Amino acid sequence: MATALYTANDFILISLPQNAQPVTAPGSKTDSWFNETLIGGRAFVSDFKIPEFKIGSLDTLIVESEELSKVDNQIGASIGKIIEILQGLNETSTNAYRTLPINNMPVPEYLENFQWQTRKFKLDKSIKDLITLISNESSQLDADVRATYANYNSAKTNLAAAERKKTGDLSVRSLHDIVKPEDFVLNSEHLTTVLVAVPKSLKSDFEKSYETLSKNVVPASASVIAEDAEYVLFNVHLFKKNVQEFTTAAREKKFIPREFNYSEELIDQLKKEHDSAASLEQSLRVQLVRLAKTAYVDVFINWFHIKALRVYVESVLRYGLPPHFNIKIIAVPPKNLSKCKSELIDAFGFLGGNAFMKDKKGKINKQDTSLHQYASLVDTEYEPFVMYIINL
Amino acid sequence: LEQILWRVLRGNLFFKTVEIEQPVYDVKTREYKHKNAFIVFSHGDLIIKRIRKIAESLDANLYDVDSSNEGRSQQLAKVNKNLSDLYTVLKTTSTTLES
Repeated sequence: MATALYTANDFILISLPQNAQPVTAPGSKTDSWFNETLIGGRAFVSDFKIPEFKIGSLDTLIVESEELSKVDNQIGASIGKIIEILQGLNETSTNAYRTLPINNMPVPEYLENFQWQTRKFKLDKSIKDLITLISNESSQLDADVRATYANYNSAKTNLAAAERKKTGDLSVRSLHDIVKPEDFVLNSEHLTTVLVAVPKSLKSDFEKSYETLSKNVVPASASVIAEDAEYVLFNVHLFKKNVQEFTTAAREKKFIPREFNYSEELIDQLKKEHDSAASLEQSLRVQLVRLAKTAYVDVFINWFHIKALRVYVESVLRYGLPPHFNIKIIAVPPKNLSKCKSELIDAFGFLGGNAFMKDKKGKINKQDTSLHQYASLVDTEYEPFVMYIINL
Repeated sequence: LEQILWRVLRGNLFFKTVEIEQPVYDVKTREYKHKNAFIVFSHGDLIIKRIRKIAESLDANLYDVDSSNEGRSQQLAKVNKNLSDLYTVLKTTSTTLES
């Protein structure tokens, strides 16, 4: 069946041997008598292209099947994680580039487009050969995706760290662009000027108890030129040995511990690093989007070829001697599985067996008892044919 | 398992089991039960290891007769003598203890 939810469709594969028939009316064979059987006369039913793959033992069959299934589902989860992080990238508010012409080519055919879509797909290899081939290829490509996403994670964490200092109320920001340098007087190398701030209520109220300080508290020149959010900053004098005493005497009436001792290179470095992080994330997103989508599309093909190989295994088991048959594909609009499978699947199972008939059927595994596993890899009770969840 | 083998193992072994004539007491909680005696051939090998690691769960009393079914003779005798022997310890011990 399928797994996604978009303006797209759903897809299945199935094992159908030569001796099998599409039993709904007598006097016919496989390929014919099944053209619009699936309701609507709308679908399009085709086969899958795959030759034999040289095998030595059935005991081999089972082991490659199991290990494959493992890696198959692992990379299914991996591709789920991908689409997740792609949405995190949010190239569009909604999902983007999915269901769009796959590899620039209209989506519908681009899976039944499989005319042996070959990248290194050549029969020369053996079973273990392509097994490890695809396993390791998936491994490295997903690790690259992981490196991409981790790079973005670190970049986003640091960008948020920086943005907090540029977001919020006063006394939480920094001082790199809200004030100008040429106010702290360094004409004298005795006075020390702290640009401490006070709330609005008492802005001028510090214009009375402000002159008991030491020599040359330059008067009639301190005031506020900026208002961070609501409160007020100003100018204060104090001698080099008049710093901590003033700080405590001022904090005695609840002013936040916030002093920015200035140096032009501080604001210079702050602006530089803000710009650096901004451009970092900009380039990061704008390139990683295309890189990730490209890896995604190139992977899809092998990501589905592995399950094609699985069903080939299923076949060579279930009906053996001719390793291939009409292992049929299905293409039909979605939201219709309920009344688009039962009759034909049950009939094909009926043909596939001649000693057992019951009502409950499926695949699930529940660790309740020996019963209720339903596979040829794990235990099963009643499960004649083979299909799977197929969707981009 | 009769049906599990039918598909996980393809049903690739000619399944043959029979009812037990007058079964006896089980052992774990030591009561009665019934069972059946499946007979399974093969010419694939590791399938046998699969059989072992699947059937151990319930009971794996490993058994197989001599397909050249004349070893049957010593098969019978070697433990027929043993049971003949063991038939005694019970009475001897019971008698001495009770007396």
